[PDB]
Amino acid sequence: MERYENLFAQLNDRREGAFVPFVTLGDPGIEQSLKIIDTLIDAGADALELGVPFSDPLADGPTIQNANLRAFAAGVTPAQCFEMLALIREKHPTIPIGLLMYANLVFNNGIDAFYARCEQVGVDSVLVADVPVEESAPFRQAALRHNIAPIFICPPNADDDLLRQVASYGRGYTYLLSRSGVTGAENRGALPLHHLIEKLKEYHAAPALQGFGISSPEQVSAAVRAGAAGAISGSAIVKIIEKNLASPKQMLAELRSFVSAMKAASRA
Amino acid sequence: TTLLNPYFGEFGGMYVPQILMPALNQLEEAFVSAQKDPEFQAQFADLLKNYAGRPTALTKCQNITAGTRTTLYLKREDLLHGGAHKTNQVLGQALLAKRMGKSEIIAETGAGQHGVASALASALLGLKCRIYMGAKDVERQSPNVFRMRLMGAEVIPVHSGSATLKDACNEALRDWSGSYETAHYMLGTAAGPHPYPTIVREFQRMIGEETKAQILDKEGRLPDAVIACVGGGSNAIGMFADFINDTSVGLIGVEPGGHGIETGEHGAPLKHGRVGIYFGMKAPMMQTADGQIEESYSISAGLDFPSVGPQHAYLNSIGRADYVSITDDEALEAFKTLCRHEGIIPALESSHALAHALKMMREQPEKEQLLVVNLSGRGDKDIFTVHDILKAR
Ligand SMILES: O=P(O)(O)OCCNS(=O)(=O)c1ccc(OC(F)(F)F)cc1
Ligand SMILES: *Cc1c(COP(=O)(O)O)cnc(C)c1O
Ligand SMILES: N[C@@H](Cc1c[nH]c[nH+]1)C(=O)O
Ligand SMILES: [Cl-]
Ligand SMILES: [Cs+]
Ligand SMILES: [Cs+]
Ligand SMILES: [Cs+]
Ligand SMILES: [Cs+]
Repeated sequence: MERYENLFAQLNDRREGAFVPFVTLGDPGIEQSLKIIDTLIDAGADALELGVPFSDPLADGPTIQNANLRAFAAGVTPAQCFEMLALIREKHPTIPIGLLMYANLVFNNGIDAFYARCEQVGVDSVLVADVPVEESAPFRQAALRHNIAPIFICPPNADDDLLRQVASYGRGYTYLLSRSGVTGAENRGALPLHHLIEKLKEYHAAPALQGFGISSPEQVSAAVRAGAAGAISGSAIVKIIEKNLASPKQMLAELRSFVSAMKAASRA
Repeated sequence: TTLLNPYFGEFGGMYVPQILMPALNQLEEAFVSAQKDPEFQAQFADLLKNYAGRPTALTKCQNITAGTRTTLYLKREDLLHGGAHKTNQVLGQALLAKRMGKSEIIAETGAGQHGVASALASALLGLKCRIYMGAKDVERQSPNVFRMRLMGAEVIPVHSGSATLKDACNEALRDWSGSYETAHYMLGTAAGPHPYPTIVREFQRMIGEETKAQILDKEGRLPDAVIACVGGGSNAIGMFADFINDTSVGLIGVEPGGHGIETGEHGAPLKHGRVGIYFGMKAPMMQTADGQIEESYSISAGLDFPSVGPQHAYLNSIGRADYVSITDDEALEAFKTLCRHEGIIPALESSHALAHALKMMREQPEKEQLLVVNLSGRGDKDIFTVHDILKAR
């Protein structure tokens, strides 16, 4: 399919950036996670980044470490996540859906089979957090054989060779890291660089989404003004889940208010 | 792009977030440079000799083998400063950190021995050391935690995941992903992403080099086999490395069998796990059917790394090394036997290697065989564990 291409084309037509929340699938349970995700969409999410619970999320700070732990407390498995994904797609035909994976869950019972399952449930992209471009070949090849975009990461100090590789190998969107370190709203990254955003454009890369530390409307607006196609926010969204575990209705209300505010910041 | 091969056959690699690739490339470059630098080599040799106490003895154990055709030597890493082989490679990594201009060290530890080794090297060489340790390990390793603190290291409990070694490994990498510009990650075994399996081997290879010289001196020929326990694989690859090209020398690695392979409660991923990708490497590991990482179990807390170094997986695949397992009860019997018959208290880790050697002798007592067991550490730390079990008997 061409869900990211279609989205960016539509957003470009409206001089608009993308706002893309991250949540952990099945945090804090399957039924509530499905409701959370429907709320994110109704409040204006342009695409989703969805984490499959993993025992050792080594690119994630405490907020998302805790989301994984909550999903495991609810007994959430990758199989259940694929069930959730199929239902999400059945409800929402056009929204781009990206997975945040760790390598072992992809490689576990066969790389090709993993990407085939993604295609079957209607996933659009897969970002494997612990696979650098240098190790990416079997993952990106399998992705493309199954019409899945492999997402690659552009660190803020990326050199020319790396920019060229990320531009060539990735599809769907280019992940623009705001800073070194791990996920977390407590650590704000940078306005990227004209250089990076411009070089990616020069090399015809997939449109950039800035992520890590994005927790406020002002940062979304800033990312888009800098030339990114949009922004990803995870910890700030997950914190609302964490804060409101005992209050599921209030959780959804606060998620709605926050996502609405973040999305508004992306509009021209 | 790298200067050295990051793989051993299919095993190994550099499976880290993109943000950490420059750190690994920097470390590899510094290592390759150091390896060609006679001054670096002389500084390392000086610390090993005058601070750590190398060369370590090679002890012929005559009482243990009486009445058989086995001749058994123990390579005495138990006599190295700190009481285990880990001291060798921490000194080399500390000097690499200095070479690169870094003033801070990060380390992970499970049972605490690597933490103590990292702390002592950092104290000596003027580095600020912070050590990640799963909260459950902190609770159960108060002696080692106190040693680390006395040596001026910061110990940081890790409460995430299972609150054990794998979780400390993650936290170390999370820290490094933000701090690499000023801090070096002093990884504690011959595993993780390239270049660590290579560096740790090269900074442990004096074990086998000395063993070869010592056995030639005493016996006039190479060993029939060298035998070492395998946690993550550092002491074993250190013993094996100099003998890899001596095709007649058997290389035997011993994984912990815990309560028995058939119980599932073991730490033997090389022979009984499944290949996965974790901790920066493709290697056999302890994992669930779905691919979640699991703990290793052994009576010896030092053998609880839930995977194995990729060079071991490779040496196994080509048949250059054989890997076996030894249960808790077998290790305990070897521990008792060495104490009573040789007056040496071995680490319970090392007791796994000794137990396999004792089996080689006992199963075939008229087989002529010259064996060397790597005695990776001393067992003072284990006396209560052994006491408590033997009391409940
Ligand atoms: O808003 P924050 O700071 O919590 O960041 C949320 C990011 N969530 S995500 O799925 O895009 C994401 C993207 C990349 C990650 O690691 C990698 F760069 F190494 F690949 C981890 C998570
Ligand atoms: C840590 C330890 C081991 C196991 O680690 P390796 O990296 O496999 O050597 C073995 N023996 C002793 C004494 C240890 O402290
Ligand atoms: N758990 C052991 C060995 C180890 C494995 N990885 C790092 N260290 C120790 O910390 O001493
Ligand atoms: Cl390869
Ligand atoms: Cs705006
Ligand atoms: Cs000595
Ligand atoms: Cs003998
Ligand atoms: Cs092992």
